[PDB]
Amino acid sequence: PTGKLWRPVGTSVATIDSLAIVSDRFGQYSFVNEGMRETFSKALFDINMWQPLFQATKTGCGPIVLSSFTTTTSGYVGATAGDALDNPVTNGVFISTVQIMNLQRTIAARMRDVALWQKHLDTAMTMLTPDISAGSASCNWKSLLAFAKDILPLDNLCLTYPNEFYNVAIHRYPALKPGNPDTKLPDAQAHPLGEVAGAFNAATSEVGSLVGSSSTLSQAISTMAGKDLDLIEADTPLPVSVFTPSLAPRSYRPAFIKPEDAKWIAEFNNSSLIRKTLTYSGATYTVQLGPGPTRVIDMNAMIDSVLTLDVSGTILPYDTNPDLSTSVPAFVLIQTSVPIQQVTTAANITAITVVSAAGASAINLAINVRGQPRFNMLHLQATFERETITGIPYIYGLGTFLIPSPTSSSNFSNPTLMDGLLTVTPVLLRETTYKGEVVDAIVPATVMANQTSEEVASALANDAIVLVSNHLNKLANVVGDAIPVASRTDDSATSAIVSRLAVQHKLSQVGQASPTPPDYPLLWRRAKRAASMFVSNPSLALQVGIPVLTQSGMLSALTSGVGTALRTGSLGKGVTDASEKLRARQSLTVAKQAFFDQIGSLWP
Amino acid sequence: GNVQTSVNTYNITGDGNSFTPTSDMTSTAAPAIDLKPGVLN
Ligand SMILES: *C(=O)CCCCCCCCCCCCC
Repeated sequence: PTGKLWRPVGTSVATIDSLAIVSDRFGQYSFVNEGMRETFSKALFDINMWQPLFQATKTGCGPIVLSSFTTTTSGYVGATAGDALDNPVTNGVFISTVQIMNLQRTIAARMRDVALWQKHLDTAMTMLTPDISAGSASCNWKSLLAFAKDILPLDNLCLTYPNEFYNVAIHRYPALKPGNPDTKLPDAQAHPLGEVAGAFNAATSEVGSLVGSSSTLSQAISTMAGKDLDLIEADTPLPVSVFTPSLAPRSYRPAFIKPEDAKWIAEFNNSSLIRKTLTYSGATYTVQLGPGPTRVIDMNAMIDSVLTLDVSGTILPYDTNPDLSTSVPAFVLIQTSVPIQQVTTAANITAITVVSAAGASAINLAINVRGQPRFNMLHLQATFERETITGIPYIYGLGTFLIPSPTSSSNFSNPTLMDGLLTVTPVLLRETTYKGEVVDAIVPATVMANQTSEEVASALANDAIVLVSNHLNKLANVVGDAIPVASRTDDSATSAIVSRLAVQHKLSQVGQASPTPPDYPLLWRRAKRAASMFVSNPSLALQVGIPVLTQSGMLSALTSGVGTALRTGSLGKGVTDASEKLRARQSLTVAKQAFFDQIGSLWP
Repeated sequence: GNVQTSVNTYNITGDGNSFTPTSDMTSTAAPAIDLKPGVLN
């Protein structure tokens, strides 16, 4: 049973309506199921432990028995009259609301009390590493004590109550074994209150540490089910939400990104220059679109973000072409009639809006750093919005210069300030971008081995690629973490892949002389580096031309392997290299024993 | 370390005590008590 206890308000006959939460002057009795007593007992148990320090310091008020907050009522206990009717409990143990209040504020008040002392006990305890993980190692008690008698700073609490803290301590450190009163010798065994827990944390030499290897697994299992690593290369529309894209604002360096390497950025590849004009704040400036191609951020295929083009440390040659100086650098949109990459001359450019200029010309924004005047780090920045560009077939964001007077000097300059580190930040997660279009769902499998070397590094913050990369990255840490894809152990991961290579290379051999019986020693090893190359750089699985990894099978395969692989690790997964791991722990205890030996001499 | 006597069953400077870690019993109280909503009830 569970929930609050109910009782037949109509008396005797208890039906699915003659019940009612048995409330009263104390609040409502909620049932205390077996396991929920484990907690409140485990919590109180950790407080009772500090008994010797509560009396010493006259705080506290006696040991806290959980049997002081409960009661022994009886009735039907459920979550609702209907279902509570199927849990007739007699003399169960319930805790009334007003009690659920004290057991709370008591464990809270006492928790402070101890939390404090417990902190002093520690700066003194750990102040001599009472924990080794291979074999033993003593340190003659006299010295030890006479030593901490020093180190411990005058405001601890282990100097005001030595054997009032010691008695608390003995129950937390199975290192300190108190000398028995009637034989005046230790005990071999150490009996700290955490008897079992402390036994099951020792780094057992057979397998690393059960508490470790156990969690590193349940931890990975969490992720595997959580983010949705499963279904990682699913071939079908998936809401961007399914990718929980967060804290995702990637930055670049356009005016370098080739147009074909990333759809969201077209260029004005035209013969001559395209000097246009525009009255901005009265003054008339001339946008240039200089000698080179001047790659500009396209506006369509640009998920309403927060574009913030930073222009700093980048050269600013106002020294040579004086034409450049005087011009306030500024991010400006450019609506063109004919599609760009077909826009020849000025009459082609519909209009030009200065979405964000920089007050003060190019001769105050400068700063000489050895001849080559740089740009005082400043951030121009628009706030592009999907629909503010409705209809408008062609429009481009360009972080240019806005020259107040074009001249012969700036005839080979080309004032694109795009060489600066631009940082787009998708401000509306629901919508992603792929191959130049804005969508609401991705098709994972499509984005695999479909980008090129740099059609990946040139991805646009929160676009399929960047999403089908953030995803693999989780799955990449589950294998990297739990599975042993980094040793000659032909693990579950590199194993799922090997079975694909076989089934694959086996049918490609079917029909024709079949002169080559499948290899296997070579297949195991080829798939080992395939699974390994993945854990290594999760990204690669997106680039066209990557051995194994990019065939449709793998990944879809890998994950579902790694999947079941985590759901069976056992507990002693740590047996892997638990030999050198062990031998390394003995190595430490031998060096730490060496320490105790000095504590033992210096302070005799 | 001044002698106490009864407050607690053990004297610190008491006869034949012994600091001596054993890789076998890693000292530990109770920190990870579960209280999260679903798990506490
Ligand atoms: C008398 O108090 C002399 C000092 C000896 C003990 C003071 C505290 C240092 C040793 C701690 C023992 C309890 C757990 C560390």
